[PDB]
Order: sequence, then structure tokens, then C-alpha cells
Amino acid sequence: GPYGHQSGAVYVGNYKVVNRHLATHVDWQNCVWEDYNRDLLVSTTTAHGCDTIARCQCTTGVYFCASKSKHYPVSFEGPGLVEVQESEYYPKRYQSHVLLATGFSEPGDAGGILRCEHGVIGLVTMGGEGVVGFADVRDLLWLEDDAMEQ
Ligand SMILES: [Zn+2]
Repeated sequence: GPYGHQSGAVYVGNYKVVNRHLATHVDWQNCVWEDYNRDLLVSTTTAHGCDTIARCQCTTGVYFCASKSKHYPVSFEGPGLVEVQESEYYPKRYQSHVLLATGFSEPGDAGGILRCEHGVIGLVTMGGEGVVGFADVRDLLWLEDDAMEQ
């Protein structure tokens, strides 16, 4: 039957951070932290994760695309508060700690998680007419080892 695999979230050790609109009743049931402005929350799990978050701030990284189903290297900025337009299933609200990346085409809306050569940055937050909004996990790394530059 099935074949394609996907996580749609970031599993870190005994803490799993996923998008609020993507979290399940179980995520909130055992949720330790949750930032509305970041639309992200952290829940505890028994099974160790398989992802390593990067503690870097490189302006260049690679994001995953659902349409392309491939990894896309793109440069982005880490704007604090970004007003997300009412799209998909979210109302025009303010989001904190979101990184945006302007692609070079029309496609590119959602995907998975934004990872850098050092580690994991964040998950797909909101998107624009040609930009990629990602919720950085650099504001709540308390989950596992962090990536450094030294
Ligand atoms: Zn990096």
C-alpha cells in the first residue's frame, strides 16, 4: 500500500517539537512547552528522536518541499515577529521567531523541517507569495545536544 515516508516535525531526544496546527491531542496531553506566537510546542516521548537541532544562525540552509518532494537550498533571514497572512487554515496573525526564504519560482508552500549543514533549524510555519516561513527551534533547544561552529 503506502511507501512514501514523512515526519512533518522535529523529534529531539525525549522532547518532540511540532507545529501547533500539526500537534495532536497526545502532544498537548504530555506537552511541556508551547509558544502561540511560534505556533510550536514541545511534548515528551519514550522513544529517542532521530534529529539534531543546529545552534547556528547561518543565513543559508536547505528546506524540504512537498510539491518538489526534494530538498531546496535557500537563503533566509530570522525575523522576530512576522505577520502571517490568512492562508491554508490560519488567520492573519502575528508569529514570533520565524525565518523566511524567498525562492526563485512560484511553487513552494509547505514541506517538512528546515535543516542546516550544522543541524535542524525549524519547521514549516507560514508561507507567502514566494517566501518560506519557518519556525526556528533555536529558542528552545532544551531537548538534546546542540550544534556549534567551534
Ligand atoms: Zn548552519
